[PDB]
Amino acid sequence: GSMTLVIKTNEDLNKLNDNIHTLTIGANFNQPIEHIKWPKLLTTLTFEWYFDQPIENVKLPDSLTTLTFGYSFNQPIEKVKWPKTLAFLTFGYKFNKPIEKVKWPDSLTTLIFEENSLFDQSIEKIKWSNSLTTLIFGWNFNQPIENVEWPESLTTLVFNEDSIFNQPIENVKWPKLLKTIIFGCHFNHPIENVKWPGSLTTLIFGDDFNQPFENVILPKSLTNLTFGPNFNQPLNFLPESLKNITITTNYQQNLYNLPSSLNCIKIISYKRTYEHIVNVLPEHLKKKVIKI
Amino acid sequence: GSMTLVIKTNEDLNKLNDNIHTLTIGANFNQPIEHIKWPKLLTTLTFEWYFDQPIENVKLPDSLTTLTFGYSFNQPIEKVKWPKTLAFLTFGYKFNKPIEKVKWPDSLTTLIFEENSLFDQSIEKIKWSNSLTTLIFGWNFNQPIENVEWPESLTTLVFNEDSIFNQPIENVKWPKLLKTIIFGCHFNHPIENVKWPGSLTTLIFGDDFNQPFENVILPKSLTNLTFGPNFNQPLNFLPESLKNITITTNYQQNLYNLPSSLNCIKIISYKRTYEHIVNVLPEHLKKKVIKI
Repeated sequence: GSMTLVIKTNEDLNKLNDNIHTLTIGANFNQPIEHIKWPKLLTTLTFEWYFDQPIENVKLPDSLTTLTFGYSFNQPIEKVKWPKTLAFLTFGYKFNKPIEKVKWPDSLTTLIFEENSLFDQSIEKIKWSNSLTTLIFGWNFNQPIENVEWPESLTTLVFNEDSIFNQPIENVKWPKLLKTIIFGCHFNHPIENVKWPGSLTTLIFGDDFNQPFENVILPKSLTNLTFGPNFNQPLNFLPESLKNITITTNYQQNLYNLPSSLNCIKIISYKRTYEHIVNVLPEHLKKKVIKI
Repeated sequence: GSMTLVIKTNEDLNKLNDNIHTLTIGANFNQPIEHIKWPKLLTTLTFEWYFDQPIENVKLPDSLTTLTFGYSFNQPIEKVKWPKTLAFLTFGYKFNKPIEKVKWPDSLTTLIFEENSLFDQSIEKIKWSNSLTTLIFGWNFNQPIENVEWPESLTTLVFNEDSIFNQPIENVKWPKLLKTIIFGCHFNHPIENVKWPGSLTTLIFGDDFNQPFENVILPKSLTNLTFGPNFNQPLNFLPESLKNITITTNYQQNLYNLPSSLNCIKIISYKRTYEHIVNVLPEHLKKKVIKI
């Protein structure tokens, strides 16, 4: 007897019962759900492309460990009674609604936004789940984080490589267990007055990031450090416990004061810049340049 | 009244008559055509992929202005009686036969080889039609041209950007009205003693081209000059007529001597190399560097 179900038609609603632990909705159209009786032992629920219906007054089974929202979903969620055992939550492309007053279940460990998520709302007043370990943002998120109470359970914080996030972070208070921080394309802010968590092992910067490292100090635990095409600042005071570094061919600074023991140095070959040609040009012709 | 036909089968030959001005031999048709009576006012003829049959003993109508050969066509043509009004001839990929005794009709203006044409035969003894204006070579053509009798009607000479053509050209007799010369990837020979035509407006060089321009004089008619990635020679005596120039980011020379009256200086960015960061790296760490 079957325990998985994909309700494509309106006919398939007669097919759901309490033996269904895996459910999929919204394959072909925005199926309304306000008056559906959910299976008592539902473990996974996936909302497909077309689904967009309010949920603030829908009681999902507390059995639900995994919930995925689809392309079209965009509704307020600050009023929702989340399942008690929800651990994994994924949000779709079109969802952009305030969550600053949401009541997370303390069982949530992973929160992921879609790669190109429209999500751009303030989060400085949020109460994170005490079990949150992984938080992944999308393309369009750009809000300050200097006054966010990160839970001590947080180990991984990731922005999409094409994130437009660019805010000051010098007054951020990181948790003591945060292992991985990954910034995106647009982040370029001073980091001299940042106290990184002593448990930090992986730190990744993006394209636009180019800041000085003369008054910076990194944790003794740092082992993986990557840089972007625009980073052209000297590296003298890197921690001697560093293991892997990554830089680009746009880097034109001396590397005599780098730590030993580095088991990998990755250089990323990028398309070269133009200054070395424009500088050796006649002044009256520098305005006549086309950069391809 | 249909005046257009595509022949795919032996049966379709019965659809031939004198009303057909546009004829196409189907992709799968590979049959002898020595005994075909061709439409009297045939204007355009196209052979598709699989056609490979002798044509020396075929008399195509004199009204045929546009003629095209397909992928598989590879047959001797030096004995062919070409139409009195042929203007546009195209050869396919697999065509590779001598053309030095061809007897072109004086109406031929345009001769094109397919992009990857295997055509590689000497042409120094050829008699060009007095109306040839545009001649385009393919990939594999590499034969001397210094002793070629070019017709004074030739305006455009092009090698494919991937051409393996690499021969001396310092003794070539360029026609007076030649206006566009484009060289391919592999051309790399001195041009110090080349007498460029006084009507030349466009000259393009390819990737491998790296020859000095100290003792070079270009016409006061030249407007467009292009160089490739390997070009790293100083440019101190370009004509004051030049309007557009193209270079790459691999150009490590000063350009203070560029002409005024330039309207556009195109700089193409290429993938940078790694040595400029390795030669400034701690000696004991250079071993473990990984290049991507």
